[PDB]
Amino acid sequence: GVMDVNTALQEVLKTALIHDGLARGIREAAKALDKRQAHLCVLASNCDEPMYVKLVEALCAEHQINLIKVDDNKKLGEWVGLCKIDREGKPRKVVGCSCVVVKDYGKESQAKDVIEEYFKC
Amino acid sequence: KKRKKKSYTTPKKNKHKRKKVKLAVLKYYKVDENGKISRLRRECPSDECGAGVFMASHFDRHYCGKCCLTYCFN
Repeated sequence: GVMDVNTALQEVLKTALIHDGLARGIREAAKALDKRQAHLCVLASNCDEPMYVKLVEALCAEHQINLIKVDDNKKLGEWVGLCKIDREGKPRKVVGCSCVVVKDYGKESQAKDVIEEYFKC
Repeated sequence: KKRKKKSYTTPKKNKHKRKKVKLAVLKYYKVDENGKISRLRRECPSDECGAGVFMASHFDRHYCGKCCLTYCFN
């Protein structure tokens, strides 16, 4: 019954998969940011050289987005569940999406809201 | 009904596939010694198509939407 940021991160990732989302590949991913449809940015972990993560940070910040942290991108690639091959394959996600509203509009959740308020202000 | 001996022409013809893309790098250049955004979005007056749709890189061409808008420098 504890409240944690990572516990809400798992919920938001799974419900983003459930409600629209699923932006695999840099293609069809910048269109959501240009139309401001998406509301989250995903940063690949332990990259070869830090220019990739720095550029993702730049495009996240300049688009007025809270700097949401993602750790262990391989685990982040396992968390989607669409890997198939039992557990082999392990495909990750380049960016996140928050279309068609992440939660229900009639009944919203506080697990996302606490992180949103803590990061925005 | 059976094979009419058609296997010598088009030797296992391949399904249409132009390019296989992992990541776009040359299309993304926001390096102006400040890190600010640099874009070349151009759109036709309409509601279906806007600045969101991507553009085909060319020396003089603006591929936008399905309306086939032609606007050249002559």
